[PDB]
This record gives sequence, structure tokens and C-alpha cells, in this order.
Amino acid sequence: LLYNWEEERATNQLDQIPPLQDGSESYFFRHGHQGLLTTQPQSPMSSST
Amino acid sequence: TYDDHYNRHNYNPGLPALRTWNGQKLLWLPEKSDFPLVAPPTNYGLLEQ
Amino acid sequence: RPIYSGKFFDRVPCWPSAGKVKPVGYRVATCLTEKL
Amino acid sequence: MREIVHLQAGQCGNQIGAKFWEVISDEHGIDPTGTYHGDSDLQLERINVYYNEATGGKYVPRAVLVDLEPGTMDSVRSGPFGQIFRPDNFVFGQSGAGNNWAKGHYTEGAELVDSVLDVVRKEAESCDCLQGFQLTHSLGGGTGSGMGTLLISKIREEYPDRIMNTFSVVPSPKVSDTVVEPYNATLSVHQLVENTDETYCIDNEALYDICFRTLKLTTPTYGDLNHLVSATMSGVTTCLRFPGQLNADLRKLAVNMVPFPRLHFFMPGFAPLTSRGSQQYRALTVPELTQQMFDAKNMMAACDPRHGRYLTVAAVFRGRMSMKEVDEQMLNVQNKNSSYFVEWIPNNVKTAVCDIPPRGLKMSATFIGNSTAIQELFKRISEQFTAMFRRKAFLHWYTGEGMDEMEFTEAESNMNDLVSEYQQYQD
Amino acid sequence: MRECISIHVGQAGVQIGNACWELYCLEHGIQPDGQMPSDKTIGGGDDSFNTFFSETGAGKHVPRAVFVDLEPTVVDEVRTGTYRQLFHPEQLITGKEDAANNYARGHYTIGKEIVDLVLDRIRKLADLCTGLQGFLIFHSFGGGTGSGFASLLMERLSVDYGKKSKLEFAIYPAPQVSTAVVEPYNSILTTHTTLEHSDCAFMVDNEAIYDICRRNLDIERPTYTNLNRLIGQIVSSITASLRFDGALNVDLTEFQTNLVPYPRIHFPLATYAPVISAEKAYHEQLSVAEITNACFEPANQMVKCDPRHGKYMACCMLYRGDVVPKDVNAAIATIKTKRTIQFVDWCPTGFKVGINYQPPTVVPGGDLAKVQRAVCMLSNTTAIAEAWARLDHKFDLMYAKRAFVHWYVGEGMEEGEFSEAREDLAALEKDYEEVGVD
Ligand SMILES: Nc1nc2c(ncn2[C@@H]2O[C@H](COP(=O)(O)OP(=O)(O)OP(=O)(O)O)[C@@H](O)[C@H]2O)c(=O)[nH]1
Ligand SMILES: Nc1nc2c(ncn2[C@@H]2O[C@H](COP(=O)(O)OP(=O)(O)OP(=O)(O)O)[C@@H](O)[C@H]2O)c(=O)[nH]1
Repeated sequence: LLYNWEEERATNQLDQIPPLQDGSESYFFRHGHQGLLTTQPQSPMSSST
Repeated sequence: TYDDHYNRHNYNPGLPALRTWNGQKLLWLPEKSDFPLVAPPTNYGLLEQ
Repeated sequence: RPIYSGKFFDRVPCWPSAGKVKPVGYRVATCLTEKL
Repeated sequence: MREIVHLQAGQCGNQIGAKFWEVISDEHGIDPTGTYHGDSDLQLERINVYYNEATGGKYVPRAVLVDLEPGTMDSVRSGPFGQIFRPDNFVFGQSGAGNNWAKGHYTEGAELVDSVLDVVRKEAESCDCLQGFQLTHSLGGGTGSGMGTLLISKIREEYPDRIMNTFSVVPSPKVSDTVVEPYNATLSVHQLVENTDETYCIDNEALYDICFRTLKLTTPTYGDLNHLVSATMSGVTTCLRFPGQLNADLRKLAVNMVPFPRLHFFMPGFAPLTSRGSQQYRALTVPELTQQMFDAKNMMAACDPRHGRYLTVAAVFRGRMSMKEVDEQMLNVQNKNSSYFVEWIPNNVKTAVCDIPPRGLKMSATFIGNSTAIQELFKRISEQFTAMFRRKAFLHWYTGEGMDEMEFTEAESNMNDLVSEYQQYQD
Repeated sequence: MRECISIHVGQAGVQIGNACWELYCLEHGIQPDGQMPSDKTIGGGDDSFNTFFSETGAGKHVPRAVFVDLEPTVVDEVRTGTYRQLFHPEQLITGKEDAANNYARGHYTIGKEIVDLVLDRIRKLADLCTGLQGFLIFHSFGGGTGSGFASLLMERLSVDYGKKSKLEFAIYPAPQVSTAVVEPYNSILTTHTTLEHSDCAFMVDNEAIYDICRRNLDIERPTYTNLNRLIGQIVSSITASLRFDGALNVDLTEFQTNLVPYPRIHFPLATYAPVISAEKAYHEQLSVAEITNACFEPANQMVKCDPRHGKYMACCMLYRGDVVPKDVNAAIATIKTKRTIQFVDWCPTGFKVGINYQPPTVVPGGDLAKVQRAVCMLSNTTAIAEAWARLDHKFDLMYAKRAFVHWYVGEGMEEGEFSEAREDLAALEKDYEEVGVD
């Protein structure tokens, strides 16, 4: 445990796209990551009006 | 000198990490004061022709 | 066993030396405990 | 978070720490190259208290090597773990020592204090918030006492809000090797008593006696002695780095041992010391540990407190124990020798319980003692000074440097005050 | 770094210096040519020789000692010797005229136009050196050229270099053997000049060296070869700290601090314990105990002094070899318990220990033993004043009737300096007596 421990350890299991080359996380995540949504992939089909 | 540094790519039989904690100057030293002298220096193709 | 000095360097071991080399016990094995 | 930065001074502290970091590293399981072999979550957890992070999983030791003579450091850098040690942290002087206190305290220090201060603050800025600092050196050490006395003075005004841990070995009472050694003692301990808050007292003769008693191996190395004391310093530091319901902070401890300001000198106490057959002849049980914990023979610090009494007692336990065997055992010893404590304070025990056992043995402990047994220590040297200051031996060196006997007058006057002070509190 | 420069004055002081370097090249494996085998030890000049030799880009180990003499016979002979190729020809400073044992002749007549030459050598050696802790001065009181010539040298190096050490080594005049009756005169001429400038002078006597030879080395007919080898071993032992390491490492700075009690007197005594023949070492035992008994046995010291007629101040033991603190610290504790040893009450502690895991090696074609635990005993006692007491009575007789005076005054000197030096010994002896008074 360092500063900002809990989520950093927990996020790697939910973030299942880790780059293999050293330091390429910024290169891998240059487009970005999935932060502004639920971990589940799909909530369409809701014909709820 | 140009042939050595640029063309010959410097001294081959030298040990790469020949630079570490020394004696009198107890630090990185024994790298290069000798400098290469070996191999055919004057053997380009225009001489033979 | 004269292993009490390991940094020393002799040159001619063919010529015998003298001295009554004391036996050697243990140094950190006492800190360890009971192999097997 | 709260971290620790170390200083190694004096050529002994060069050998002291070098065993001490290798003790820490092997306990945490880092290879000589530096690539940590991930095996324990908790040792990966609280490694930050002493080590910072380099690229590739290498944990730099946050300690600075200071000296004057090449060869002593030449060994340690060529030693097994010099590679993990920092050439940036290797500050040194271009001169010899002469084992002269004034030269290191006035002459050689002047051009080196600037560099070391700039160094130590750089690691101080590198880290966030200390508990404090700790120092490995000798009070009887020539260059160690000379440098440290300067640095402890300068570090006081720089950061007067942290812990000034000091780990100094007391020379052999019977022979000091160095003949001007007592002069170094006065010059050191006089300034030590004000600046420091914690002081550990260590003697080699007892370490010799410990070797004859439990080691039983006739011919040891001084590194073995380094290993023994490193186990002692490691135990008190296992408190901070490891979990378990024990309150570990040195100030959490220091307020518990120090009733009055002038109490800086403390004696250690260690846990099971065994012989060649006793390993398989010992039932590792709470009584016999504590019985061996409170053994006048298992004493190793300076001398036997039987001649005096106990001011405070504090022992921290490492292993898989419970809150009640520690509870009942203190009652047994409390009833055993109730009179040999001081009537000033009853129940002076200060216990911490570490549940994370060591690597190699499970059930262990460490003890720190403040007893009324330091009188004979400075009494012993006191006759020396009253003798050798009667006609001023070896005076022309120091006086030539700019020393005056007036400095000696207050230094002895301060200690004789402590002589009564330690005497009056108990007697 | 850690290095020093040696000086060897006079035909007397040169053969011993050769033996030391000869001894020194053995433990360094130096071939007579000047280069090691195909094994890699050369570079910018950085290994065990760097404190003794200068094996520069030329690949030739250059010893850091200067041989100065005034008579070319011996120095040219060694210039025809075995190792002369290593030795630098003008570092082998020679002369064409003698001093006729006259201190002033070697101090005034010729040294003037020679000191400038060596001063160039000293500075040209000084610039290339880095640590340069001090100097190794080999000389003799009974120096026909050693006395006068070195004395002026020691002054000139003192005035320009006063911040570093100067280690003096000389044979002390034999108490009852006199190879010259002009030898006495220059002796105090040296002492009175050197008392206020010399840092540390360590003395020895030849007769006791011979006495050792047929006592335990069992040689009734030795030579200088053994005589120079033994003393060369002595300086080798004290310099092993510069060469090798041990449990603790000590330097001449610590020797000068912890040995000399007070100014003026800087004259301790040296002794090496494991001096024994070869066949004896085969079926007998060496340990710290008996050698500590042997080194402190009064007949084992090489100067004619009785320790029971004096009192000790300091003691330095340099245990060269494989030993442990335990037996060493226990044995010295037993030594402190001894009642015959009358250390001055002024010193509660007087023991300076230097541990070095290196044991001394044998020399090919030698006569020493095969030692594993060796120690050099350096100590100063009050039993030394009798030597100066033995001195003054031969002088007051000689000076009362002015023998040989026409010689010394004929070349331009007078009696005031001779008068001056006598009260210096009178100052020296009461100093010895007064410090002896506790
Ligand atoms: N390293 C080391 N020190 C020892 C040992 N035994 C005793 N000591 C003492 O530990 C002291 C501390 O060493 P330093 O403070 O580094 O010594 P210094 O300031 O360079 O000068 P000195 O104390 O004269 O050596 C020394 O004075 C020794 O007397 C040993 O086995 N190893
Ligand atoms: N140092 C040394 N002295 C020796 C040796 N052999 C004999 N001696 C003694 O050393 C003394 C030599 O001193 P001096 O004669 O004054 O030598 P010098 O002053 O250098 O010059 P010279 O008069 O030419 O010899 C003699 O009196 C001998 O007693 C030797 O191998 N080495």
C-alpha cells in the first residue's frame, strides 16, 4: 500500500487490456479507458418509454 | 580518428563495462585512455586500383 | 581449516607451511535451525 | 505516510549497517542484484518506510554513507550489497582521520558538512514525512563521534520536530585500544546528552561473553557481532514495518520509556539465544522465552543491573502469541522481583505484540531497558579523566588544533551532574 | 590515495633499502625485467604497487624511493646489480667525494650543490603523487655521510613541507662496539638538530640482531643479507597495512598520534615476535599467547635496555596474519594482570592493535620461518635514557680534552654548537627523569 492503493490494485482486474511493452500504457491508453460507464458491456433493448 | 569512431565503430576487444569504482579515483574510470590502434588503417579500394 | 581468511592469496601451495590450523565450527547456521 | 532515513557514520557504522541492510533485504527477500522476488504481500507492503522506488522494481536504501578513508568503504561497495548502495550516497573526505576528534569536529568536518547537509535534505525532500532519523556510529569512534556531534547539532535546528535515534557502541571497559579514546568520550557524550532523544548503548566485551555462552563457537567474526546487533535493531523496526496489534511509533515508545528529559541512555535485550544442542533440546514455550528474556546472562548491553534497580522495562514480542500469556508472565516477574523496581513508579512494563514472526525462527522478542546500571559506566571513565586530566596527557595535539582545557571543565562538570542525576533519582 | 616516499642516505643505508625493495618485489611478484606476466595488472597505475611502485604506461613498476649517497662505488655496483633496470639512474643519486665521517663536511661542504638536485626529484615525485602520507627515511647516527647530509635534507624538507609526516629509521650506535670514535661526535650533532624537527625516529642495534641470529635463528655466522632481510621484514610488516587489510586498518598518522606522549621524545622500540629458525617451526607451535610472552620477554628486544630498569608508556602490536579478537583480547587482558610489567600509572591503556589477515611469506633462499600469525611490537619505555646516559659519559671525557677538534674546526666549525648540544641531552635526560617521576 502506497498513496492511492485500493483502486489501483482493483482496477487492473477490471481493466483486462494491459500492454506488454514497457511504458506503453500511455501508448495503449492514448485513446482512453472506460471510466464514464458501468463495467457491464450492454444496456440497449430497453423499450422503456 | 574518423575511421575509428565512425567507420570502425570503436574498439571491439574492449570490455563494455570497463568503467566502475576504481582505486586512486575511487569511481568510474578505466574506460578509455588507451584508444584503438589495431587493424588495417590504409586499405580502401582506390589504392589497389 | 584455514578458510578463516578467504581474501588472502598465497602463491606457492606446493611448499608446505607450518601452524596448527584450528577447526572451524559455524557462523550463521546457529542463527538457522535444524536442517531436516 | 511516515518514513525513516538512516545515516551511517564512523568506520564501525560502516560495518554495522552493511550487515544491517543485508539483514533487512534478505528478510524482505531481495536478491543481490536488486530484483525483488515477490513472496510476501506484507513485506512488499511496508517496504516504503525505509526504501524508495527506482525503475524496474529496485528499492533504493535511503541512507547516506559518509567517511574520510577509502578502504573501509572500498570493502562495503565491493561487498555483497554495495551495488544496491548509492554512489550518490557515498560522501567522503579527501583526507585521513588520525582518530582525532577535533580534526573531524572542526577541521575535516567544515568542508564536508556542507555536502552532507545538501545530500540529506535532498532525500528529505524526496520523501514526504519522517518519523525521524537514526544513526549508526560509535561514541568511542574517532571519525564517527567527530562527524555525528557536528551533524546532530545541525540537524536539531533544521528539523527539531522528529526522532533523533542514535545507535552507538560503547568501547571495551578493560582496554579501549585507542589511548586518547576517553577524551573522545567526553567530547561526544557531552554534546550527545542535549541534542539526542534516543541512545542505544552497546559493548563488545559482552558480545564476546555472549559468544562464549550461547554461540559456543570459539572464533567468531566481527560481522557475527554485526549480525547480532542488526537482529536487535531489526526487531524494534519490525514493529513499524509489520502488522499485529502493537503500537510501534518510536514516540509512542519514547514517551513510554522517558520519565525525565535527561534519560537518553537505554540498554537492549534480545530473545532466545541457543547453543548447538539446545535447538532440538528446547520446547519453545512462553515461560522459557521470558525466563531467557530476563536473564542477567542474556544481558548484552553494558553491565549487570543487579548492582542497581530498574527504571522502566519494555519488551516487544514477535511470533504467534496472545494477550494473556504476556499478561500472566509480567505478573510472575512482577511478583518475583517486586523490590528491585523503583518505588517511584510501579508497573513499568511497556509491551508490544508483533504477530509477524521472523524468517528462520517463529517465536521471538526484543527488550529495551533503562535501569540504574549506567552509574558504573561513566564512573569507570570518570576516574580515567580525573587521572589523565591531572597532568594533561596528549594535550599538544588538540591544543594545537585550537582546543582549550576550559572545554574539558564543563564537559566533565556536565557529566558529574548526570552522575548525581542518575544517582539522585534512584538513591 | 594511500602512499609514501622513501629516502635512503649513505652507503650504509642503501644495501638495506635494496633488500626491502627486493623483499617488496617478492610479495608483488615483480620479475627483474620490470613487468608482470601476461596476467592483467597494468593500467593507469592502480593496484597494490600504486602505493609502492609506479607501473605507468611504460609498464615498468617504478619504486617510490630515492637512494642518495656520496660515494659511487656501492651505488654503481648495484647499478650493475640485478634490479638496476627498475631503478631510475638519477633517482640513484650518487656523489664523487666523501665526508670523512665529518657531519659538518656532509652538512656544509658538498650538500649545498646536491640538495637542489634531490629537491627537484622530491617535487617531481610530489606532483605525480596523490595522498603522500609521509616519508620513509633510512639513515644512521654513525653515518659518515648519513649523518650530515640527511640532516640538512631533513631541514629543507621540513621548512617547505611541514604538514605531513616524516618517518625516521636508523641504526643506533652500538653501546660497546665503536667502528669510529668520530661517530660519537656527529651523533648528538644529529640528535640536537633532529629533536625539534623529526616526527618519529625508530632505532635498532646490530649486536642484538646478531644475538637473535644464533639464539633462535641458530646462525652463528650470518651476514648483512640476513641482517638487511630481517629489518626489511620489519618495515614490510608495518607497511602491510598500506598493502593489505585486516579486521581494522591503521595508518602512520595513528602511529604518530598514539605513540609519542609529549614533544621532543619520539623514540619508541620495535620488535617482531615470530623470529625463529626453520626446523624449529616444523615441530613447534605458534599462538598469540607465547608470542605475546616472547615479544614482552626482555631479551627479545633489539636495544640494550632492561625494561625492569624502566617503565612503559605505549605499546603497539601489529598482528599480521590470521588471528581473532577473542584470544588476542583475552591474552592482552592477562598481560595487563601481570605485575612485573611496570607501565606508568599515567596510562590506563597503552595498547594499539593492528590486525591484518595477510601473514608474512617466506623469501626464496631465506632463513626465516613459515609464519601464519605474526606481530610487530612498537613500544616506548623510560629504560632508554641509560643509552643517552651511556652516551654522555664518553663525550664529557672526549670533549674535556678536545680530541680531533683541529679537524672539525679546520674546516670552519667551532665549539658553540657542540656546547649547545650537551645541555640538550641534559634537557633530554631530565625530561626522561621528570616524566619518569609520576
Ligand atoms: N569497524 C569496526 N570497529 C570496531 C571494531 N572493534 C572496535 N571498533 C571500534 O569502533 C569505533 C568506531 O569506528 P569509527 O567511528 O568509524 O572510527 P574513526 O572515527 O574512523 O576513528 P577511530 O575510532 O580511531 O577508529 C572505532 O573507534 C573502533 O575502536 C571492529 O571490529 N570493527
Ligand atoms: N646501515 C648500515 N650500516 C652498516 C652496514 N654495515 C656496517 N654498518 C655500520 O654503518 C656505519 C656506516 O656509516 P658511515 O661510514 O658514516 O657511512 P656514510 O656516512 O654514509 O659515508 P661513508 O663515510 O663513506 O661510509 C659503519 O660505522 C658500520 O658500523 C650496513 O649494511 N648498513
